[PDB]
Amino acid sequence: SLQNAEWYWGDISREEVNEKLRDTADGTFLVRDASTKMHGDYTLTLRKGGNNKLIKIFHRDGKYGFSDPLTFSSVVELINHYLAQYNPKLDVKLLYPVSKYKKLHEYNTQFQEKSREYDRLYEEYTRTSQEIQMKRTAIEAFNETIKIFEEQCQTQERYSKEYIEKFKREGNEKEIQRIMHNYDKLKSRISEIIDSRRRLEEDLKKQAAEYREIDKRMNSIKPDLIQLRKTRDQ
Amino acid sequence: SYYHHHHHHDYDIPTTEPSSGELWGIHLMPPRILVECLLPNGMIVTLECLREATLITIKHELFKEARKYPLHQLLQDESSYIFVSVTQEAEREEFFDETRRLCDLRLFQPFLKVIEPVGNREEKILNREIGFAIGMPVCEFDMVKDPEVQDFRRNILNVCKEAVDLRDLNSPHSRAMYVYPPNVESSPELPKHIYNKLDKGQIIVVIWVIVSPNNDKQKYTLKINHDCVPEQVIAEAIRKKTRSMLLSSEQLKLCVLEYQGKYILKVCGCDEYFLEKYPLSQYKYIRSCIMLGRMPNLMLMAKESLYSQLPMDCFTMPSYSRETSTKSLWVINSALRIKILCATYVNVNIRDIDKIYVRTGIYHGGEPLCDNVNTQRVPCSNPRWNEWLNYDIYIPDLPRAARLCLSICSVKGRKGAKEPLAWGNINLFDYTDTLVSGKMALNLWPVPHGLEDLLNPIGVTGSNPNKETPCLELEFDWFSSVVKFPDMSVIEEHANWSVSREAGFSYSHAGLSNRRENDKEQLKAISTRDPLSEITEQEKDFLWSHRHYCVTIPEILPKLLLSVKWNSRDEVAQMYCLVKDWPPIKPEQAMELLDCNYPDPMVRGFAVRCLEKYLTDDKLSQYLIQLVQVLKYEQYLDNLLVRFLLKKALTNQRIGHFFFWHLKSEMHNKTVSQRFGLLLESYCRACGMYLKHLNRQVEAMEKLINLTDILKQEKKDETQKVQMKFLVEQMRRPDFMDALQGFLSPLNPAHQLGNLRLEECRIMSSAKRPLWLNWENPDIMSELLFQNNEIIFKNGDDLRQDMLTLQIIRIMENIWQNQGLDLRMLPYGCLSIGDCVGLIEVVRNSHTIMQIQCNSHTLHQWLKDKNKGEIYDAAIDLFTRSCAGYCVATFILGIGDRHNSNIMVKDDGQLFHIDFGHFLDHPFVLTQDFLIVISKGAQETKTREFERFQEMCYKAYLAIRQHANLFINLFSMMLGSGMPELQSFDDIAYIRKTLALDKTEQEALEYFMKQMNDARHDWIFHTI
Repeated sequence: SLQNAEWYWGDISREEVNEKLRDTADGTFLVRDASTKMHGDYTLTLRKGGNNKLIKIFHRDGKYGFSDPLTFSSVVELINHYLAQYNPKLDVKLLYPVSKYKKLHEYNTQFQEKSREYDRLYEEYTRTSQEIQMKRTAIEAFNETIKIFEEQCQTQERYSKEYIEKFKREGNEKEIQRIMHNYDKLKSRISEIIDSRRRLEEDLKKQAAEYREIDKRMNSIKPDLIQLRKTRDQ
Repeated sequence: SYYHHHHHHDYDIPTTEPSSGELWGIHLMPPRILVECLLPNGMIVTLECLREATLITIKHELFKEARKYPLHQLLQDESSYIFVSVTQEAEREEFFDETRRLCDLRLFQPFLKVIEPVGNREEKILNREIGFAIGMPVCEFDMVKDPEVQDFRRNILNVCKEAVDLRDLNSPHSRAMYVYPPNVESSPELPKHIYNKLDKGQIIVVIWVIVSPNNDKQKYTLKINHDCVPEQVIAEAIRKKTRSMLLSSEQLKLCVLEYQGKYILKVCGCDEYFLEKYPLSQYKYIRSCIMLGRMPNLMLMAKESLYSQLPMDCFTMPSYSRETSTKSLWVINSALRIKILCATYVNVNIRDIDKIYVRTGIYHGGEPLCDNVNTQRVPCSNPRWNEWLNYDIYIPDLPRAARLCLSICSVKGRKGAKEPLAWGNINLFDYTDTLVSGKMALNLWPVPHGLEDLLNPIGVTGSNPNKETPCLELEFDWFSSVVKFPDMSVIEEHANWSVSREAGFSYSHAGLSNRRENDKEQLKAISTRDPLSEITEQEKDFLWSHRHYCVTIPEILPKLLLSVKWNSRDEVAQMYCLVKDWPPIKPEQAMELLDCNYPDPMVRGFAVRCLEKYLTDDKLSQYLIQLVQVLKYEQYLDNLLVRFLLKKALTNQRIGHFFFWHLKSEMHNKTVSQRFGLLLESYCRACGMYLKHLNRQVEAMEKLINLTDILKQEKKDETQKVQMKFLVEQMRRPDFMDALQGFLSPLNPAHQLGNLRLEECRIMSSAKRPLWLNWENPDIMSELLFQNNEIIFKNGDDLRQDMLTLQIIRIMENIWQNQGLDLRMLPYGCLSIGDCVGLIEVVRNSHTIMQIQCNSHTLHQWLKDKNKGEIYDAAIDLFTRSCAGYCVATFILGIGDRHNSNIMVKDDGQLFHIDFGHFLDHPFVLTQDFLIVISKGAQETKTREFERFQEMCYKAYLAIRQHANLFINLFSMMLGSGMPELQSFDDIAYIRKTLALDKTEQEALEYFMKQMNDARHDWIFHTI
C-alpha cells in the first residue's frame, strides 16, 4: 500500500469529492490530487461538523505532514496515524474510508426511460399547479360576482317595494307585472352563476386530487432514480 | 444598437480635406357581445356592444336604452355614475377612465355595475395605475397582517421623499438630468486605437437645426478635438453662423459667452441628450460613431423648449403613512433546541414506506453545527413526532443571520442489505432582532427539479403563500422574556475585551489564535485567487491569525470572512470590529459580498457602502441584473441594499426603467412575488409621470402575449398563410392600433415606437410563434440620420440565459477594448419581460451562415460582394476581429450547438453568434468556412493572416483570465433565480476550467493553444 490505496482518487477534482462526501459521519475521508503541482501535491478531505474540510499534505525535500515539523514520510504513514494531535478543534479520527468497487448497455437504458417520465411528470406537475391556482382565483372572482347580483336584489326590493304599492293605486297598475319579469331573470341569472361556480368547485377538488397523484408517483420515482445513477458510475 | 451595428467602411477624415385573455375562458371576445348592465334603479338591462366599444359610448347606449325600462325617471343625468365590475384578478374595479375599451378591461364575465363615486377619491383611486403596472392589485398589500410587510410599505417612503427631493432640488435642470441621464462611459481616457481614427485628435460632427413652423434643416458641419464638452460644442456652432465681415472678434467672443448656455445638444433620431460637462467622445453615441465610421449628427435646440415638457411635479404620501421586557441574547444559558411537532399531510403513495422524518439544520449559508434528523419513527398517515431536537450550539453563539432549515424527505441504501418530499426555511431572528419562540406553522415549498440535495438552504426563508400544502407545525424555546440580539454598543465591548485577553500568549496545543510576520507572509498570493478557489483548513487558520495584518491588503476580506468561525461569538464580534473600519474596496469586489456566502448584515451592509461611494451609474446600469437578483438573499424586506437600488432607480430613470422590468419579469414567481411586488409599489408611487409610459409598455406587451397565445394553442395551427390572415386582421383592429403604436421600446426607452408598418410585421417560422414587428421612428430626424425600428416579440423560450450571456459578452468586449485592441462583439438587445416572454432586437442586415448558401469559398465571395474592392480589406479586418471574440468567448462560456444557423454574418463583414440559451457544459468553433475568410481567399492555416488571428485570441483569452473574478462573481450572484444551469457553485466550476485558473499564467496560455490550432473540419445535419 503506497501511491495507490482505497482513498487515493487523484484524477478527481473539487466538485466530485464534494458530492461523494454528501451527508456522512464525522470522519469520512479521501485524498486527492491538488491544483498547483511541484511534480506532485496531495489534499485530504475530512468530514467534521456537517462540512467538507480541505487539508493540504505537503512535500518539501522528501518528508510529509500538515505543518512545520514534517515527520511521517510515505504519504500512507501520515494517514496511518489517523486527527486529534494537529489542532484540538479537529478531535475526531479518520473513520470512514471511501474506496472503489458499452458492455453494461442494459443497466442504464432504464435511467434513460424512467428519467424520461420524471422529466415528463415534473411537467404534468408544474402545469397542474399553475392551472389549479387559476381555478382557485377564478372561484374568487365568482363569489365576488355572486355578491354583486345579490346586492342588486337589495337595490331592487328597496326601490320597487315602495312602488309595488304606488303603481298599485295610480289608476294604472299592469306596469308592476312587467317589472316582476326583470326579477325573474335576476334570480334566474344568479342561480346560473352559482351553478357555474359549483361546477368549477367540483372541478378544482378533482383537479387538486389529480395533483396529489402526480406528486405521489414522483416521490416514488425519485429514490429509484438515485440508485441506477449509482449502479452506473460505480 | 443605434445604427444597427452597420459599419461604413470609409471615413479617412478628408470630406473637405396567471394568464391573459380578455374575458375569463375566451381568448378574444366576439365582434359583438351581450354585456349585462346592472342599474341603481335595480334593473339589469342587457346591452349589445361591439367589443372595441369605449366606456363613454357604452354609457351613452345604456342610458338611452334604459329609459325604455321601468323606473327611468329614477335616474341621474348619465355622467354621474361610472362603471364598476369584477376583473379576472377577482377584484371589484371602478373604471374611472372611460376611454378604456370593453376589450381592454380585464373583465371576468360580461357585466358592468352602475354605481356612484362614494370614496370620492378620483385621484388616489387612480393608483389603480400602480396595480396595473405591477400587475397585481394594490391592496393585496393593504390586507396582509404581517408587521414586516406593513412596516416596509411605511418606512420605505423615506427613500421616496429623499429621492423626489433630490430631483426637484436645483429646479429644472436636475429634473431633465433625471429624465434624460447622460449615456456615458466611465473612463474619459480614449484607448489609443480610437485616437487613431481621429489621428488629428479631432472629429467632424454635423449639428442640425429646425427652422420652419413645419421643419427646415440647417447643417453647420463643424470640427473639434474629440475631448471637448458640449458647452464648447455649442460655442463653435455659434461662431459659425455668427461669423461676419462686420462682426470684429471680441464682439463675437462676447455674445458667444453670452449665449453658450442657452442651448442643448441631442443625439438625432432618439431621445438622448448631452446634458453634462462630459468629454464629447465620452458619450456612447460619440465613441460609437468613431467606431462605425460615422459622422455624429447632433441637434441644437433651446434649453427652454426641453424644460417646457417635464411635468412630474407631484408626489403624494399615500393613505398608509399613519416597549416590553428583553434579555440580551447571550444571557441565555444552554443550547438551542427546536421542537418538531407534526406535518398535516404528505404526498407519498404509502405502498412504499421508506418512512418519514424531519431533517433539520441551523445554517449561515453553510451550517454552523453538526446537523440532525429526528427519529424516522412515524409511518406517515398522521406524520407526527412531538420531539425536541438538540443542536450543539450555545444560544449565545447564534450569529445574527443564523437560520433554521428543514425538509421532510426520503433517500435509499435499501438494495441488498445496506442502510425530497418538501423543504422550508426560517430566520431564527425577527427583522426587529428578536430571537423567535413558540408556535410556528410553516407551509413548505415543493422540491425544485434536479436538486436532490436533501435540505436546500439556498431556497428562500418564509412560509409558503399557498396554504393548500403540507404544513409543519413548530415550537421554539421560550425564555423568561423576549430575547433580542445585543446592541452594537455591547458587541464592540466584547470584541475589545477578548483581544486584551489575547495578550495572555502561551504557545498552547492549538493554531487558530496566534496574534510582526516575516517576509514569508507573501500570502498576499491568496488575495489574488478567484472567489471559488477553495481555502484549506491550514489557510483559513493562517488568515484568522494574521487578521490584524490584513488591513494592509483590503481585498483579502472575502477570504478572511470565509475563515471566521461563524459559530464563535468571540470570533464574530472580533470580525464585526474589523469590518467596522475596513479600507473600502473596488465595487467589483464588494459585489461578491452580496452573494449567498456572505449573509451577515454587517458584511453586506459594508458592501452597500462600497457601492454607494464608488460604483458609477454606468456600472450600475451594467451589473443591474445581478443586483436585482441578489435582493432575493436579503433576510428582511427593509434593508440597506434596497434603500440603495431603489434610491438610484428613482434618481436615474434609465436605471429605473430596467430596475422595473427586471423586477416585473419575476412577478409570476411566488417565492419572490411579494418582496418584488412590495418593491415595485414603492417605486411607482415615487417614479413620477413615468408610470404612464410604463403602463403603456405593459398594455402593449399583454396584447402581444395574448395574440401569440392564439397563434399557438387556441387551435390556429393552420397553414402558415392562414395564421398570417389572422395576424393582419387582428393588428388592424382599433384596440390593437392604439395599444401597439406610439410607446417606448422596453429594449431602450430612448427609442420611440411610432406607428406600425403593418405590411412588414409577420409571424416568424418557429414552433413558438415569434412576432417580428416593425415600427416607424417618429423622430423628426429619424429616417435619414438614424433608422426604422425592428423587434422580435417571442413567447415561449425562457430568455434569461440569453440575457446573461449577452451581458457577459458586452462586459468581455468592454474589457478587450479598454485593454487596447479590439475585437468587436455584437451584444444585441435582449429583455425578459415574463414567464418566458421576451423581446429581441433585430440586427438588420445579418444573415445566418446557413442562408448565405442558397459556397465553401463563396462565403468569402459573398463577402467580396457587398464589399467591393478597397473597402474589402476592412471586411476581413472586421470578420477576423469578430470571429476571435466569439471563438474566445464561446469557448470560455462553453457554448456547444455551434452550427451555421446560430452564427450570423452581417454585410459590413461582422460576425456574431445568436440564440444562446444553453450554458456551460450543460471544444471550440472554427469551421473551414471562417478559416477561408480569414486569409483573404487562399486555401494554404499556415498563412500570414492566420498567424495574426492567433495573437488576437492569445491576447484576448488572457485578458478575460486577468479579469476572472468579475466573471466568477457575475455568475455567482445568479444562483437564486429559477435558471436551471446555475443552481450550485458546482455549476460555475466549468469556466474555472476553461480559463485554467488553478495553473500559472504561462501554463494557461499553453493549454488554450493546445485548444486553438485544433478543431479542423450536407451541412444542416452532418454525415460522411
